[PDB]
Amino acid sequence: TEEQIAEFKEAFSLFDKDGDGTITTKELGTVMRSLGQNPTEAELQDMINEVDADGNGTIDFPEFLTMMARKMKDTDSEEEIREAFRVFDKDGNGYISAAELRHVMTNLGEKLTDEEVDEMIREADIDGDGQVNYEEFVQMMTA
Amino acid sequence: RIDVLKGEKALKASGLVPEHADAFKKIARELNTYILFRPVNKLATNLIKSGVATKGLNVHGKSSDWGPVAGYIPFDQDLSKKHGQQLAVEKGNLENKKSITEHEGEIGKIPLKLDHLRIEELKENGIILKGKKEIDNGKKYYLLESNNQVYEFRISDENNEVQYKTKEGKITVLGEKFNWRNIEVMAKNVEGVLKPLTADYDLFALAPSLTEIKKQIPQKEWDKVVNTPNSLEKQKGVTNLLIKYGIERKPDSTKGTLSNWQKQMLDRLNEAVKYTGYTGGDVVNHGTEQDNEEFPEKDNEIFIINPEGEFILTKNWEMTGRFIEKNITGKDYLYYFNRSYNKIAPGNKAYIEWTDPITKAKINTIPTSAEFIKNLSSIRRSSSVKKIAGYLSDYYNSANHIFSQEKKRKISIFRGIQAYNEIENVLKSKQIAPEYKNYFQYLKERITNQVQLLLTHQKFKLLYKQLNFTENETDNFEVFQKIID
Ligand SMILES: Nc1ccccc1C(=O)O[C@H]1C[C@H](n2cnc3c(N)ncnc32)O[C@@H]1COP(=O)(O)OP(=O)(O)OP(=O)(O)O
Ligand SMILES: [Ca+2]
Ligand SMILES: [Ca+2]
Ligand SMILES: [Yb+3]
Repeated sequence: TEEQIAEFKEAFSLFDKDGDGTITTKELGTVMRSLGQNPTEAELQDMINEVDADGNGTIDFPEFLTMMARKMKDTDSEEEIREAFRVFDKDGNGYISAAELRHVMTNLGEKLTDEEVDEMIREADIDGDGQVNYEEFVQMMTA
Repeated sequence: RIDVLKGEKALKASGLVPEHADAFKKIARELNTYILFRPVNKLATNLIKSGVATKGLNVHGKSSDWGPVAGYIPFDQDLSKKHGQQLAVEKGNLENKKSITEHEGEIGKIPLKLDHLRIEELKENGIILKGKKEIDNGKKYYLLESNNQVYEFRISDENNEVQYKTKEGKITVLGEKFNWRNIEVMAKNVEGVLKPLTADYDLFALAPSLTEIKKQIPQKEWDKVVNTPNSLEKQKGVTNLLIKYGIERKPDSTKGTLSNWQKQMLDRLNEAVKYTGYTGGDVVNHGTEQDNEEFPEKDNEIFIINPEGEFILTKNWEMTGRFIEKNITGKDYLYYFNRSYNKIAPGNKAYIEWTDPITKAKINTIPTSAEFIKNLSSIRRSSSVKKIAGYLSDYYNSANHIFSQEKKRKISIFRGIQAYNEIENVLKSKQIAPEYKNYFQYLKERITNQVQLLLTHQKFKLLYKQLNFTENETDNFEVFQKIID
């Protein structure tokens, strides 16, 4: 959107000791991950190895603002996910708890031992509160 | 205990043809899924029943609820229920003016005819009474009176067409005045002929039982994930199935934005009434309100048929929401509320509030990285350390699931004070924009409650006095370790 396109441009100027929005691929990942991504050293290659045949190895806004202008498609599910989270949060405390995750599961068909479940909360828990908040429930479903 | 209506008194207040609301009990039970309907022009009911074609989504003119044309959809929207208000009665016609041209052939307009029977139906509801006779150039007209001041109507004896004109003295909302002219109603094409349109059954929300959704997922794609060694790639694949098969909806050609179980659940409904006899075709033409994000309507009374065939009727939003909290969203059903509810809808600029749990907590959780940046985005609508954006990208480090809770709490609580620090000195430098200065006074607070929370979960500023801002490495970390014990 206008705002989206107004964001990729925002953070882009957070780290560029060049000034003219002319960054490097050495820091391109530092830009995509800080803004919500986790690409591999390979994904940086093939992509940048098509539009940037300049040989300079530098990047600007118009360039970057078009690359994400593709990936940012099937990923936009953000919504569905957020609505999904709210489905689990049966109590509406803002966090998904074992007891809750149990229901969502048993009622879906897959029964789980009070053990296996408490495992899913822990492998999904990133801050130890023993519960998953949207922020978390997001990573667990994105990265 | 919440003061809602039930059974008969509820159905009556709804608008749905009785036979139909009954036919719906079935499907509500058969699929254990709550059916929630939006109001329905009461003057439309008897029309629906007699078999009038309800209006699809390609027609947006409002139905009238007064005068002789009550129940139908007047072409001159000033005869609609929005009578009297301009920007509305105006944005109305334009809509009609479009349905007639951009759908040439599919939708048209025709003269209103009140047959001998309907007239009575109206004399009963006390909407219009057949008055004295009148002759105009060899034509017998019977006047039709209403308690309305601007317009005056009458009906012909030959073909039963109704006409209206402005009353000597008054002026249309749009500022007009005219003399005797046919009242035109929005019609639809059926077998080459034009048939009038009445209200349609607008669905507020559809919420089925979580199990009912399972049936949707193919017992093949399910197992594939149900049987995954690891646990993580499992939850993801699990949830993602709930998404893909129950939560997600896409735009359809004429049903607006809906999902698939909805398309079926929808279709079953229209069929269900065709069985009782409604010959006018469908009677539910578009997806549920919660998917209407451009022109959201906030109705006081909502009609609810529960999976037990019972009848309810929320007395008002606050309550409509209370009922959805205690019987649907907190009882293991599939439910999602419109995405524009606590935002300004773009279409009509509406601002419909709704209780969103994810936000309630917002205050007690520290911000991710995007939220930070994207907040520096929508923050620069009024109007250099990328460390705070990193420390924030560190806190939610997926590569955290190998450590133990005890561990997690530590590095995080630390990663918090680490981010809460690189923020303190940014403020200790230039008050940049008065409003940015606030955002941070805010984060600093969210950072607190979160950090503090992790500590009380296990063992604030107190500890912020003893620590190294000064050099930089793991050395700073080392001092920390001990402190927590
Ligand atoms: N276009 C303009 C003029 C006036 C008001 C709004 C708009 C109008 O375009 O916006 C419309 C679109 C929207 N809507 C309802 N279910 C939908 C579904 N899930 N998907 C998409 N949209 C849905 O609702 C608005 C009108 O809905 P409708 O169902 O055509 O008539 P309704 O509200 O029942 O009028 P009545 O029967 O009372 O005379
Ligand atoms: Ca919860
Ligand atoms: Ca957690
Ligand atoms: Yb409709």
